[PDB]
Amino acid sequence: RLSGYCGSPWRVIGYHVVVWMMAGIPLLLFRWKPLWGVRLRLRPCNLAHAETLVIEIRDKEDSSWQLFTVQVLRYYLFQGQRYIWIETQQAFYQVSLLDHGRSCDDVHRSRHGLSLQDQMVRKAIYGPNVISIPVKSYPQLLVDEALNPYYGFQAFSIALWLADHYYWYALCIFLISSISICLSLYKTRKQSQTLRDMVKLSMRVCVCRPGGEEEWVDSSELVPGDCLVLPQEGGLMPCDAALVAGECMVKTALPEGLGPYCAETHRRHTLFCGTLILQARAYVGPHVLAVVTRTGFCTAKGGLVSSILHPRPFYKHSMKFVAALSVLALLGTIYSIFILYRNRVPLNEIVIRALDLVTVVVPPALPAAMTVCTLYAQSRLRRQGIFCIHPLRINLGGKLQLVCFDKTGTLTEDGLDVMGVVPLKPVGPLLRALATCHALDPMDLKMVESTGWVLEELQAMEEPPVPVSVLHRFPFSSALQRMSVVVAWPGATQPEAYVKGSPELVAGLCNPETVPTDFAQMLQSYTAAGYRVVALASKPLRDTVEGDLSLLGLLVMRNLLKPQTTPVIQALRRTRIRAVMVTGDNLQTAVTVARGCGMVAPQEHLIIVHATHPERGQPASLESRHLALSGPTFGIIVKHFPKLLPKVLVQGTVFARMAPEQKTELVCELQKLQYCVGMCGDGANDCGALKAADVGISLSQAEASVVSPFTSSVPMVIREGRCSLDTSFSVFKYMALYSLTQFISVLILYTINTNLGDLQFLAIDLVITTTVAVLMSRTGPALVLGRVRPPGALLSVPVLSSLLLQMVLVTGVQLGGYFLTLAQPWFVPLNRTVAAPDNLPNYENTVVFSLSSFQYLILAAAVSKGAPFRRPLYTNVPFLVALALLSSVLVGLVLVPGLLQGPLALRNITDTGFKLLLLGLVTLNFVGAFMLESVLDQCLPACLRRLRPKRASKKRFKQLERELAEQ
Repeated sequence: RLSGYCGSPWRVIGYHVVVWMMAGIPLLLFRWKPLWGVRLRLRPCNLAHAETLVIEIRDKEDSSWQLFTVQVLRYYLFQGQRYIWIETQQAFYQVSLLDHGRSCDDVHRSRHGLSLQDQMVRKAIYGPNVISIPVKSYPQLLVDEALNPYYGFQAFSIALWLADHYYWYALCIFLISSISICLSLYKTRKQSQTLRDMVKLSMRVCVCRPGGEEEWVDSSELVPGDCLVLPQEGGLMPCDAALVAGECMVKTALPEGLGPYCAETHRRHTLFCGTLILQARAYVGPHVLAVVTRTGFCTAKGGLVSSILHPRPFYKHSMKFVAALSVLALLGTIYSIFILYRNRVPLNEIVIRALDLVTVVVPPALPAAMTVCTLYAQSRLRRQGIFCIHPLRINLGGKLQLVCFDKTGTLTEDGLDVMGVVPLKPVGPLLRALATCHALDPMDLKMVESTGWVLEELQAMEEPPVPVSVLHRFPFSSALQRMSVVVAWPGATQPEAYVKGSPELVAGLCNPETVPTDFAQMLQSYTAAGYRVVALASKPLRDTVEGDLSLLGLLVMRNLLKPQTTPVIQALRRTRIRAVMVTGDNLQTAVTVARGCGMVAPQEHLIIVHATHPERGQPASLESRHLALSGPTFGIIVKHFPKLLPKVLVQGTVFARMAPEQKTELVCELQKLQYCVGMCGDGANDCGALKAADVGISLSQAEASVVSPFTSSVPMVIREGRCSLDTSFSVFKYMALYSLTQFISVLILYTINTNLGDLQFLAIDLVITTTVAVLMSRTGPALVLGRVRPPGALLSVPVLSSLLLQMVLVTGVQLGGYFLTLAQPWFVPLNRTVAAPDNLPNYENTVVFSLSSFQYLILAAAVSKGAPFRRPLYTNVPFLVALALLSSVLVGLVLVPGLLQGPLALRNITDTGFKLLLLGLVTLNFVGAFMLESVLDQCLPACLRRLRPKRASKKRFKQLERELAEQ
């Protein structure tokens, strides 16, 4: 929005590096909120005219960044946007230093290429044509990424782990983390490699020089004020240019001249990059003449890359949870120190054990949290899915309330047939027009095949009865969907032209030629039920061809009924999710389907604005009260913003008759209200929609093709869509639960003199890793389409209450077990001077270890979700077998001592509490916990806060509540 620029240069050199090195450690914590850092010695507060370093200060825009200034008059880079500094106005200007306004074209016509101006300044200006395309080596990127807080924590954790006499134990997991970082490096390198797909290859083109000399130079160099040359060999035009002479067929010249440039109706002369050239007409020689407009980086080709690179997108809850853990550790450190001092151990080598315990208090359940969702991508590959190269935003897209659909080139499926004769009442002109209506979409091919015509993939057969031969054709673009073709009719009798397009588009140009009286009501009655119509016109001879045209009739066709999407829509409707579609075929072809599918029970009406004049109103036109949004309607009422634009999109049902150019704007507007709206389309008219959409769906996109952010391989969409989000939420809950449990157990089980089996620490790592906790990452199709929607937030009243009860119960049972030693033989252990590493498991260490392990197993068995949330635990045979084996081996330790007692050297246990008391207490605890979980997870949140769930900042619920006042 708005901000300020300030800075200052260095005063001298010789001790700045020394100061930085000495004060390096505090600077690590200053990475966040650099505002405090600008007040240090780094800013001597010199004059603003000479700074050599641009620092952005937040005034109206948040999310401050860091900028760098370099000297090749001064310039600096900011998010890929080049800025030029001038000493005449004391300000920074964009790439258009003097091209901000629309100057006259007389100067552009009178130019004669380069002049005697110094090339040094012409290079100091914004410079050559290149793109960001950053490349880094493996060691460089490795060292750069080593400073991230996430990676730094792992290094500290492993370093402190090594101090606790664990070399073969922690080294393996450290190597696993390192190879995971290597996989992340590959992840971030593959995207960089893909970025290099849009860059063209270097080629030599002619460059004009003043007076009478011409030279050839590579495209790597170019400066403003030169006549560019585009040879036929060149496929990609190096930079944006506007034709000045000749003609092009991607454009015409301007030999007549014009006054002030408007760039509104004279767009036929400007040519943009990123589009191939088919044919060009050259007046002089085989080359062309043009200008050099906005060029190089920051252009369209580079502009799209910059827009998708720098500003590309709920971590506040995670940060708050991390801070909570940190404060808990800080407040428990004093207690741990007091307990250690209670044992009278003032040795220096042992006090650091308290700090080691503080460091290890936090479990490693933070680097390893996405292992579960990786296997889901494998399952999608196994059966089906739209997995991308690097799927990492499943949780982000877990929330959604609107699902889009496409019909222009997605529905219906392939297949079409003719119905009957035209309603004009076989006809010469009709057959002649139809014969040339081909793109050799497959729809035209099917039509020509059905009508009985054979044509070359220009030449055509059956000449004697109907001589037809194609001569020239125009390309089909996204906006203004139409196809005009010029054929070689002059042979028969005279030149003729034909064009096919939507009736609405052609209705705007046939007014002065001929307007049939029965064109509106008849068309409405005919197309009111499914049928789609296109308008055909002829001209007996891109603006030149659209001068005069005559309509030849209508066209009735039917694609298919596709009796497979309706069940999908009905199932989606049962989840309180509204379904919408976007297309540009016809409003009457989209309203008809809306009345025979599960999104609205009653008949929905539509509203049409009067015209583009400033006297627009809001009339009431007929076909629970949801309105239908038409193209021109919003295209015209895009004006005054405080007219409650956000408050009408929700009430709308269909957004159609909308040119694909505004797909990105529509997606941004929908997403601006914290509403994640997906996309479901194909073709070249949904590139921007998918690029600017967090989640996208495609059907016609196959493998080995990178066009959409999500690449596919209509009915198998919702089944794999909602299930994926539900499973992601379930696994995230499965982690956070039992992660809090691991934290509290590690913090609590340290009973002053219990080492928890230092040599047996692997007994838990090989109970959690690969067997049997991280397992059960299976697909979770409940086979039901109910209204189940678990929360996607780590904090929530039901989960929090369940966790509080869980810690209360575990603390109580642990205290009871600890106090149970009173009614048992004392058996006082050895005296002090060991305090831990003596490894003296006699009657408490192994007992507590086994009890804790069994408690983890019981919680995992009971905490599992039910049938409606996930599949039953008895359906996955491997997981059930693993759980049974683990339970059997655990029970065998306390069942009877055999040969296993040799290596581990388990001590004897009194028969009084060997088979009765422990079994009774553990089974009672298990049944109590199961009953508590069943009671709590049944209907707690509903009966608690169904009506007023403390509405504070819930935006979606805010709109939901506001909708009531609009009824």
